[PDB]
Formats: sequence, C-alpha cells, structure tokens
Amino acid sequence: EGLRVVNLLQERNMLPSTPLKPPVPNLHEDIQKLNCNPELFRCTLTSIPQTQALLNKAKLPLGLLLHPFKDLVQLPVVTSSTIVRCRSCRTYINPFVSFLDQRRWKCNLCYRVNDVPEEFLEPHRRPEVQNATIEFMAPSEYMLRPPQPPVYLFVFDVSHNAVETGYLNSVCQSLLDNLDLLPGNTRTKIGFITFDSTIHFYGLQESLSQPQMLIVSDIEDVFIPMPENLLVNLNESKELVQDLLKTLPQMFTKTLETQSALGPALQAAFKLMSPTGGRMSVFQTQLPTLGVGALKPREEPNHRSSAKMTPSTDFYKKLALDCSGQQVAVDLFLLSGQYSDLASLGCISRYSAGSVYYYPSYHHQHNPVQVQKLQKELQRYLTRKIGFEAVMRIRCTKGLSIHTFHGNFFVRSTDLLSLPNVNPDAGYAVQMSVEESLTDTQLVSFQSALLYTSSKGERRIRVHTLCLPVVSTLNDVFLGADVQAISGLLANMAVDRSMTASLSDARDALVNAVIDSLSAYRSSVPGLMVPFSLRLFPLFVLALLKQKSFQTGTNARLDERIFAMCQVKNQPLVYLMLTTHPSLYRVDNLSDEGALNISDRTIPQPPILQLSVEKLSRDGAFLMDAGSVLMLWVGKNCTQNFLSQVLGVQNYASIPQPMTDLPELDTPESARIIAFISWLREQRPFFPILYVIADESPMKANFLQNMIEDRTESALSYYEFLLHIQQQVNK
Amino acid sequence: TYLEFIQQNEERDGVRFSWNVWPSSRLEATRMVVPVAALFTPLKERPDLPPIQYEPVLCSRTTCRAVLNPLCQVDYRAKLWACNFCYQRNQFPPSYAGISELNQPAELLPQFSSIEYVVLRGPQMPLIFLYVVDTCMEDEDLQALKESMQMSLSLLPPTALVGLITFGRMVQVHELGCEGISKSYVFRGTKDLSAKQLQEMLGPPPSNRFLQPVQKIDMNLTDLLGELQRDPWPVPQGKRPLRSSGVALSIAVGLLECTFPNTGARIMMFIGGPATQGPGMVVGDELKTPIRSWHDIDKDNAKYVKKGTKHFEALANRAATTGHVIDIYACALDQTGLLEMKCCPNLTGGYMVMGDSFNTSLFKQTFQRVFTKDMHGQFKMGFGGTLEIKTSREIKISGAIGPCVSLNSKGPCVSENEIGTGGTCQWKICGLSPTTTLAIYFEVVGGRGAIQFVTQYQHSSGQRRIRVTTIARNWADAQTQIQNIAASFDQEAAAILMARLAIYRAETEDVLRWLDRQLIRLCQKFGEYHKDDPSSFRFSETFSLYPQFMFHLRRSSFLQVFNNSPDESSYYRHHFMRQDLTQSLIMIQPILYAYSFSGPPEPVLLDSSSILADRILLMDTFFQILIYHGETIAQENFRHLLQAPVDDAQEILHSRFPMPRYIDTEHGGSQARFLLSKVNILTDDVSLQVFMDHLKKLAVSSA
Amino acid sequence: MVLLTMIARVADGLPLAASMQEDDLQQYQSQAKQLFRKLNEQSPTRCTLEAGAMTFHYIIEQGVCYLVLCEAAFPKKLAFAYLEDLHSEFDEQHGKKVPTVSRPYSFIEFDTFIQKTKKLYIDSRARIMVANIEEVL
Ligand SMILES: [Zn+2]
Ligand SMILES: [Zn+2]
Repeated sequence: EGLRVVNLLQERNMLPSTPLKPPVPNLHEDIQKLNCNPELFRCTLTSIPQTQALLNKAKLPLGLLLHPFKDLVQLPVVTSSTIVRCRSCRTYINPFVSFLDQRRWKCNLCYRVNDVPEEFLEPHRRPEVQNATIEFMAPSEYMLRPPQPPVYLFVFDVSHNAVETGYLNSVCQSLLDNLDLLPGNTRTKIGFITFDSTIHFYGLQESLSQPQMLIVSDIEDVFIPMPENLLVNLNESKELVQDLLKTLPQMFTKTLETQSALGPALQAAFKLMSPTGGRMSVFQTQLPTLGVGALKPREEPNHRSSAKMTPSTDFYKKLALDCSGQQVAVDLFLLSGQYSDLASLGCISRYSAGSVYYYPSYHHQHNPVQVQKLQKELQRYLTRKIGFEAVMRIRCTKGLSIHTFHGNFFVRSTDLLSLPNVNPDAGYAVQMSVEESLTDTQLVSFQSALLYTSSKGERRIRVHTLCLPVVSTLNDVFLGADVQAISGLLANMAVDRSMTASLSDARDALVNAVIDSLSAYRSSVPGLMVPFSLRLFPLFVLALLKQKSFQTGTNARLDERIFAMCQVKNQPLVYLMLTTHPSLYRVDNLSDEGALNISDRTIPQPPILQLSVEKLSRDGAFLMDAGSVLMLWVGKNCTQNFLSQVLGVQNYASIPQPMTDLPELDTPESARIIAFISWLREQRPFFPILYVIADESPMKANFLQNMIEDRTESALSYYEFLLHIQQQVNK
Repeated sequence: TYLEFIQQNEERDGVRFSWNVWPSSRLEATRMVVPVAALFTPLKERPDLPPIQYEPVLCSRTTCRAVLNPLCQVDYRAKLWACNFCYQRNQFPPSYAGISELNQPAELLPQFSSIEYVVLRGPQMPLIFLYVVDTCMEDEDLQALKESMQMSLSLLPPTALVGLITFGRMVQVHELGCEGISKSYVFRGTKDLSAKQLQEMLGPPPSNRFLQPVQKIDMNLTDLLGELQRDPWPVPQGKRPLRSSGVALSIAVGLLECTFPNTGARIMMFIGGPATQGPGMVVGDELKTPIRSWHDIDKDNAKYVKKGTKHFEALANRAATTGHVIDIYACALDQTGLLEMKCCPNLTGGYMVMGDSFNTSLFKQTFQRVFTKDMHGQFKMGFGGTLEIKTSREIKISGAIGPCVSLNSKGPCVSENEIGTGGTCQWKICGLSPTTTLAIYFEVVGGRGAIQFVTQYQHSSGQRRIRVTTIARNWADAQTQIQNIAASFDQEAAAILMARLAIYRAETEDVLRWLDRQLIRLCQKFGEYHKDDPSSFRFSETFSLYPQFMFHLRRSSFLQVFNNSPDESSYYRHHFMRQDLTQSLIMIQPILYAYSFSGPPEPVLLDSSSILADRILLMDTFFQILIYHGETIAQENFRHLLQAPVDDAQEILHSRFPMPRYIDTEHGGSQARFLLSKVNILTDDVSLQVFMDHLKKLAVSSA
Repeated sequence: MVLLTMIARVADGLPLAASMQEDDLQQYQSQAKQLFRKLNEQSPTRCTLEAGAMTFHYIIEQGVCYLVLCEAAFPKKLAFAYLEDLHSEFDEQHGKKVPTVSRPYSFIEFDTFIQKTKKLYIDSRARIMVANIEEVL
C-alpha cells in the first residue's frame, strides 16, 4: 500500500517484480467482498468524482472497461419465473440495493422504492442479491422471435493469390477436426461460399452423389440460386459437408482468376443469412478490386514519412449495419501479402459485433509462424462459446451519463448496443461524465445486462453490477486511479482521435494526458512527483506510443497499424497491457521460489524485469510474454547447460532457425521451463505459440521492438520521456 | 405422257412446277393466273447417286459463275464448253484435259442433271447438340423426357459436342465433368442477356467447358441427366410454375453465338408449359386467367402475344444469322406458346413436335425419328445450307416460302415484285432433311429456259457438299401459246403453291377472297363454257381437280383458325410449309380407304356417302390416322377385316416424321367427329356440289 | 398460402415450438400470442379466424394448441390436416413432458419436423368454427 508520493526521476525501477493487481475500491468490508470481478468489470477511477468540476481538474478520463461474456469458472443461473427489475429504470435487482422495509427495496440507480413480490421470499438471501455476476432465464417477452438456430456461413476467397497462400487447406482441415465441436444442437446449420470473379454457392443434398457448385456471375445484381439446400442441417448432412471440406482445397489448384469480388460476395452471403442470422466467417487474402466495394491501392509508408487511417468508402460500413439489423455478425480473416485497405474492410466487423483476424503474408511453406498461429486461432474461434441476436444495456446511477462507446457493435438508441453475435473474447469500453453533482449519494453503481440467445436455443441474460464510492477531494480521486484501466480507455480514445483528426493529434493527446494530470497534481501539492497510483502512468503511455498502433518512425505498414488499432478496440484490458507492455522474465536459471503448490508441479515464479536491453544478458536466455506470443530470446554467449538440456542443441550455431516450439527433453531444466511456460498459457483462452527463433541474428529480432524503455533513431527513451514530461509539468 | 414427265422430274430433280411450259410473251406472262413456281426439294433421296469428289467446275464470268450441267454445249475437240445461261465460252480445267467423247464427266449426263459434289474447305467441324430442358412438370413427364434424352445421347457421333441447359424459375448453364462437384452457372430468368454479356459472365478439335465431345462426356452427362429433378421452387395454390423459357432460349442462342458461330448446331428446347416469366412471356402465373385463344386475340384480350412474339422473333433471326437450328418439343395439357415461338423453328430448319405428355408412345417414337440414320449410320439432317438460284436472263425470282432466311444478295435475277422471303438470289436454310421442300416463285420478263439450284450445306458426317440441280422447260410456241401452257399444268403442284401463298398472307395479315378470285380466273381462261350457261362448264383432265383441292383448302384448318387453338394452327402451318407435294396434298384433302367384305381395300371419296355401316374406313389426315367402324361392324373372316386397316396403318405410321395420332372409334363414339368434319364471301360453300354450282354460276358470267 | 406455425401450452400460453421464415412477422406473431392468452378450458377445440387477407387455424389437444397462419386463399381443408400431422407427432414425442416444463420454447428441436412437414403441404405438385379474430382479441 502507500499514501506516498513518488519521484520518477530517482526511482527509475518502479515496476514491481510481481504481476499488477487491479486496485481495491475504498469500500466497506461487506460491500467490497460482494463487488464484481475486476476482470469482467472495472473503472478508471475506483473513487468516482462528486462533481464534473472535480473530474475536469484531475485531467483524467472517466470510464469503464468490461469483458462481459468471458468464460467463467462458476456461474449462478437463476430460473425465476419473474425477473425483479425496478419499475422505473428497469435495473435488475443487484447486491448493492438497499433493503429497508424488508418487503420494499430501494433501487441503487434511480433511487425509486420497489415492492418485493411474494415469490422472492429473508429476501436479502436470494441469489440475485448475493452475486454481482449472474445469468437469468429470459421470459417470453424478452425475445422478438423464437430462438434462432446456430447458423455458420463460411465464405472463402479462391482467387489466384488465395490458392498460392494455401490457407484453404488448414481452414478446411480445422473445420473437419472441429465439426462436432461447433456450438449448437441438432438445429445447427452450416453453409459455404467461395468467390473470385463470381460468387459460388454449394448445394448439399443426400439424394445426390456429390455437392453441386452453383455460380452466380451477375455481379451487379446478386441473388440466391436455390431455396433449400444452401444452408443445410449439420446433423443430417454431416457426411456431405465432410466430402466438400475434403474437396474444397483441390478444386482451384490451376485457377487464373486474378481478381476477387469481395463486395458482391458479402451481399450474397448477407442475403443467404438474412432470413435467420448467424456467424459469417470471411476469408480474404488481397485487395478487393471487382464490383461494388472495390478499393483503390495505396503506397505503403516508410520510416521517413511523418504522421499525415480512415476508410476510403462507406460500403462495408453500410453492409455491416444491414447485417446487424438481421442479427448477422461478420468475422474478417485477412491473410493478405500486400496492402488491402483494412481501414475499409474492417468496418464489416466493427459495426456488426464481429472480430477481425489478421495473418500478414500468410504462406503454407514460407511463413510457418502464421500457419500455426492461424491453426491455434481457428481452434479457439470454432470451439469457443457463442451467443446470437444479442443486445446489451449499460446502466449507471443517476447523475452519471455515458457519452461514448468503444467496441465492436452497433449503437441503437443511447445505452442500447446491438450484438448480432457475442464472443467470449471481446472487450468493450465506455467513457462517462458527471451530468449532475453527486452531493446526494456516497455510492454509485454500474450495471450491464446481456440479453442473448444461447447455442442451445435458450434466451439468457447475463448481468454484472459494479459499485464504487464517491469522493470530493482531488487527492481522493488520484488514490483510486487504475493506471492500466486509464491506459486502456486512453488507447481507445486515441484510436478515434486518429480517425477523426490524425495520428499526430492522437499522440499529442496521449502525451498531454500525462502532462495535464501530473501538472494538476503538482499544483495540488523539484523532481517529477507523482502519486503512488500513477507511478507507471508515463511508462505505459510511452509503451502505447511505441506500440504498433501509434508508433511513428517505424517501418510499419498500413494494414499492420489498422489491425493493431482493431485489437485495441476489441480486446479486453488484460491483453492490451500484455501486448503493449510485455512481461519479461529470465528463464535460463529458474529455481524453486515459485508456486510449487499445484500438486506435482513447481512452476517457478521469476521476477518481472523492465523493458530495457540494459536488463538482458548475452550469457543467458529470456522469455518475453507479449500475450499473443512467447518470444524466447537466447543470448549469443549462452550457457552450455541451457543449449543441450533445454534446447537440445550442442552449440548456439545449430539452434534451428524457425524453432516453432521448445523440445520436451527429459531434464529438470526442461521440466522447469516447460512448467513455467505451461502455467502462462493456461492463464488465457487464446493459446499463444512460443517461437525461440529470436536468436541474436535471426532477422526476426522484433523482440527488441518491445524494449520500450530504450531509445532509437525515432523515439524517446523512458528516461528521455520522463525528462520531456517534467519540463512541461512545471512550465 | 405429261404425267410420266411430272413423276420422273420429281424423282430425278426433286421439283414440281405449276407450269412445265412457260409463256414466251409478256402479254401472257403478265396475264398468268397461277404464277410460275416450283416445289423444290434440295436434298431428295434417289437410287444412290455417285458422290462427286472433285470441284464442281464453274463458269468463267464474274456475274454468271454457273455450274457445268447437261444443258451446256460441249466441244470435245477444242476442250471448250459454252455456258447455257450467259453464253460465255470456257476452257476445260487441267483436271479435264483427258476428256473424251466416249467417256465424259458425270455433270454432263442428263441422268445427273441433279448431282452432288464433295468439297473440302478445311477441317470438318463436329456437330453440336444443346439440350434446353424445362423442369416445371410432373415427375412422370420429367422422367420420361430424361429417358428420351438418354436415348438420343446414345445415337450421337462420338465427335459431336453436347451441352445441357436446365431451367425453371432460374436458368442453369451446366459445366460438365468437373469431377467431385459437377457445377453449373445460374442466371435470373427475368432479364434478357445479349451474347457479349453471356460471353463475359462465363469466360486439335475444339470444345468448351460447356460443349464437350460425347465420347469423353457421355458418361458424366448420362448420370447428370439421370439425377435431374423438377424445379426446386414451390408452386403455390392456384398458380402456374414460374417458367423462364424466353430467357432460357436467349441464353442457349447467346452461348452458341459466341462459341461456335457459323457452324452446324442444334438447339433442342423441351417445354412442359407456357413461358410465364421474363421476356417472351406467354401468360401470367394466375390459373384463374386462361391462356389466350383465337377469340381472345381477335377481341384484344391477349396482352402478351405481340410482346412475346417479338422477343422470340429477334432470337430466331439471331440464330438464323449465326446459322444454328432451334427445335421445340412441347408436351402439356394446356397450351405452350407455339404461336409466339413459331419463328424459331420456322426461320431456321428447326423441328416443332407437339403432344400431351413426354410420357407417351406418341412423343417417344417421334423424338427418335429425329435421329434416324441412312445406309451409313449417319443422321438424315444437314446444317447451314446456302441456296443460290441461277435463272435465264428472261426469268426473275419473286421469292421463296418455307424454312429459309434471305441472305439479301442482289442481282439481275431478283424481281421487283417480291413474294414471301424475296428480293434475293440466295437464302440460308440452317436445317434441312431429305424432306425439306421450298416454294420458289418466278416471273418472266428452238426454245427452252433453265434454272439452276445450288445448295451448299454441312453433312452430318462433317463433309461440306454442294448439290447442283439444273432443269429446263420449253418456251411456249407462239402459234400455240395457251394450248401448250394448258397441257403442262400441274394441278397438284399449283394447288400447294397457291396454298403456300394464301397461308403466308394469312399468317402475316380477306385471304379467302383472293383464293376465290384466282379460282374463277383460272376457270375463265382454261375452262370450256358458253356465256351465261353454267351447265356448259367443263375442265380438262389437266385442271379438273383444282376446284376440289381449292374446296378443301378454304375449309381446312390452315385458313379457318377458329375451332383450333393458336398453338394448333401454328403447328399445322409449320409442317405444311416444309413438306413435299404428296404430303401437302394429304394435309389439304385427306385420303380415304374402305374396308368391307365386298372387295379388298379401295380408295373412295371424302363424302358422307362413303360412311357405310357395314364398312371400316381408314382416313389419312397427315396429322392423324383414323379407323372408323360403322354402326354394324361396331360389334377368321371377321378378323381379316377388323385388322386390315390396323395393318395398313402401321406401315405408314412409321415413315412419317411427326408420328400421326392414332385413333380407334366407331359410330356413336366421341372420336368419330374427326371423320365427319373432314368429310363432305365469294363461293360461299355448304358442300362440294353446291361449291361447284356456285363456281360455275360465276365462271360463265362477267369476268 | 405461406407459413406460420406455433405450438403452445393452453393453460398459460407458454410457447413450446415454432417455425418462421421471412426471406410483417412482428404483428401476426403478437396476435398469435394474444390468442394463446385467451384460450382456456371453455374455448373451441377446433376453430378458424379471419384476419383480412390472413386466416388463422388451430386445434387443441392435451392442453396443447397447434396454431397456423397463412393467406386466406390457402385451403382450410389442408390447414387442419397439417396441424393433425403435427399433434400426433408432438404428443407422441413430448406429450407427457409438456405439463412439466416452464422454459419458453423447451422443444425448439421440434423445428426440424415442423419444417419437413410444412413443405409437404405448401406445394400443389405433392398433394370447426369461424369468427373474425378481432372479436376474440
Ligand atoms: Zn431503478
Ligand atoms: Zn456462264
């Protein structure tokens, strides 16, 4: 703990050796124990300001970051025949209500007194009041139509370049291996569309010797060629789709189609799914050039180009809104080897609650990293749970007003979010403000209700409720600041500033965010003095400015920067931090100070090191956790015991160049490092590949790009960043 | 004998002229009642002529260029011959250097006045058969059509190309043999496509992905054709199926126009009902409203006929210009829209088969007549014919009537007064058989004038052949002008050549009025009579049958369209405009035979006086063979009688191409109406006796 | 017609199974849920309602209502035959579990049989009470 002030110019070693934990709101012992899980719901200011004037003085953003559909270890399910909701604001009965008359409860969001119905009977012992995270059973009035079945329409690009990448094989092989594991019951429907210069439907009837490929060549006027066997029942046509998946990669080996009609192909797929909705999987490999939705090429920037982003057309935005209205979500798998204007294409997922996946320069032989990356990412994508035709509402106590939404969805009426699909790996963020002074109450609350249809045809509602205390001192606002949550909400705000203004203004707003807040703290108290809750604020904002989303003097390309921005706008906070500020450990000497409690496994706990080359050593090896990958860097003068007992190699020179993973040698050293690695990848549902390719000369030393504390020819160092800030705090 | 002459000339040269002696004076040529015209069959079979495997040897004059024929004057000493049309004198080619008097070329013998040459222009293109199949029909009808198709597929040459287009609400162009998937191209049956469009949207002997050789595909096709199923779109209550035949055909035409233009190709379209969607629509989808009738089209209660016809008329010209054949096989209980689609098989040499169901012995057998082979296992059909006619300087061509399109080639042989498809010396016949007969109409502006018919076509073997027929008829001696002309009249030929004119003006509109003014004019010039005395009228044996023919013609189903459906009228006229003389006579005036104990089968008259109760009849309308059992016989000796007409029927019930509908009825049955109707304005008629009385009352009066 | 099929428990109107395909539904689906509410133990077991261009048909067996809608031009004779094929299958498969469930649409998987039986009646090439619906509502 500590109410202590920190001088960032003297410490220079302020990153602790243990993982950061979300701050504990300054709440009573009985209220905090019932508070929502910080993974699912958290705020940038655990001590909410009382007046907007107070919030403006702090120069910090106020907002929430939520991961509402995350996989849970234990989820209470209430099957009540009546859902107790406040008669005014419709907020669900939550733990942080105020029971007074024992048959009347005061809503903690609009302060109206409501009557406890006879059924709810000790009404405070009901599970709806003992759990902030809870899932209800929606009644007959909480659905516009009967529960829609799970529909999975895959859409493949099969142009000349697509066939060269060879992506179709693993995708089809992944669908084969995960066909029985798709979420859904016997109502599950499946479909397939390939396209190039023309859209290709596929009929699947058991009365036929083989599937039939129906080609619609009218690009300017697409239609559905057959009414029955295009979206078939997976349970009944299991044998038919299997033969098609075994045949699809072999159909286009000799194609000469150099152009791809992406636009009209989605219009087709949309028409095919419009009657029901579902999940549309799109696999594109190159710039769309043929038909409506065609995009013009762009010249990629270089290190020398300044900061001078937006879509070139609104076609894919308008189509996404058409899919949203029909409860259709589009997930865009881009395996491009050249520029493809993802700034435009991405709109198909942003406004349809999908998610974009990027595999730059995919090739079944040349790039083995993207193959196994797509392999593992398809595993999760096809097996993770899913919800259909979903909406979400974010409610907050009177006085606080949400005014900006961040995430993949379409915002209907304010506070209403349309989620055609909902996946357990999407994050969302919101930015709020004090519309009326909070002189009345000393606690506030925030609630999010997720009305969705399960893969089993059951309309469910998942509700989270968070409670936070209100403060009136400037120092009390800083004491409850969540630095990681602030970095997340800032990163999201900077993406919009890039689209709305430019990359320069986005970077300026990020730097000014640290200057204006610390300058407000200095006025409120020689060196760079900061509160204990903001000691890591300039470090993380710096790492943000060196992330691929906002970096400048790097050789990064257009579709790289856009996808990094998509990950900021769609990933939970936990993984934004792991990517932006990776966790660095030394793994060539692990020992027994770990968590050797998990029965027969030790799992060493090496101390976290800061992202500076000054911490490395050519004598050892270091594992860097970037969330998505585990790049294991080996030193040139590495120890001989680590080469043979861990890498299975007799010298540094014979380390295989593309080393896709470590060998499970029978050594206690390999047993320890495999025990520590396996414990990291268990903390997440997206299996991260580990490539030790990061030698000292593999031309793949992007491991050094994540050394965000050092200087380069086009970015400040961490000490230079602190020096840049101090000059501005006391100007 | 003038009858032996007509027979032998039709046997050798396949032609029947209305006048075998022609007027030598402008005064008689203008005052010609029945025009000078020919019933010409370019590919008539005959006692095995020797196929000439060398070049035909033309005349050396840019304008003339007539073929060497038995009418040319030859000098076997100077190796020079004189063209009989332009008098130009020609040197014999080097190939004819060793010409001898005792051994002269075939094209000079009078026996080979009609002779065929075999020429080589280059590589023989394979034949092309494009199936266009309707899927809006009952399963029994669709399965039977599938069985008929697999049968025709087995008779095709291995070199020939095949393609499948199925349709219903949508149009599917099938790409065949793509192994593991078997794909097709789907189009909307609601908007018409051009050829350039259809080429863009789709993409050693030649072959496409859609038109592949039978030998390499006959196995994947015969499995696709076996798995065909009805159009998958539902048909709600009280509605017709959405059938896009207008677009299906334009895609068939457009496909061949951009892949194999100017080559023999057969577009075989199979229909199970009317086109209810897209261009060429014949009727709406509402079953409440019936398809148009002759009454509805006369009272302006048919809003799709004109628009529908124009669409198919543009496709008929598109296919005829490109040189492809369009067949139409329609089987359905209701009408099908043949009236709007007639131009496709009429301008081309396409067939038009009609029936109630593809699941009938009537259709199945008719369809295999299409693929009947000769003494070499090759189809009795030709493709891409070009008929050029050379005439003497005194003769001009008015025009042609029959399955042909004008090539609009001008010349001194073209007449100002054009008739039918006129104003040209060349016509294109995309399809023809040994039966295809044209009607060429001529005009006159030691005697003898001559006409040369040159027909170049593609044989089903792939060879290119030139058929040259040269005929000569005497000029009328001016001291016996009308007496020689009168003796050379072919009353049968003229009757059909005049029926050819009447039906042409009717199908492209009174017509009976013209037919009666010409019957009277013919009676008043070549008949014997005293003025104002009808009893005195007689006709020579050369003319006596013309009035009876004209009697049955004006009452036939070719000029009195009412009591028939518009599809029935076009079907009747379709076949009459192609057939030779003998068959065209049978159409206008059916032949009757009598079967009783008192005598063998005998031909009788088409009069109610022949309908005996103790007698069985056998009427031969070209379209139906009927057997009538009188009220007495309608109950081993009684077996010879009941099956004598059934025996004689089967013989002719197989040679005829459109297998005539067979009927077995008796006195009192509802099917005996067809016999009582074929039996029995100016020249208003009850029966023949009254018709002749009125005819004589007008012939002997003022002219 | 066209299609609209709903199966409900008459006592409370709890939806059991349904089947709907568009390519409005919002209005006639409500009316279908208004009727299930009014249906009780005195209502006609077999009845037909007129809704202008539309027409409802339903039967009641074992406290289960089988309702169908279509254009009025659809044969009422075929409508009740379609409902009879559904009841005999639904009562044979779930008839004894209906009075026990409480989730809305506890028999969604009946979606398959409804739709395969549906096409056998909405295609001509395969072959009581009347009152304005506005009254009962
Ligand atoms: Zn409330
Ligand atoms: Zn000459």
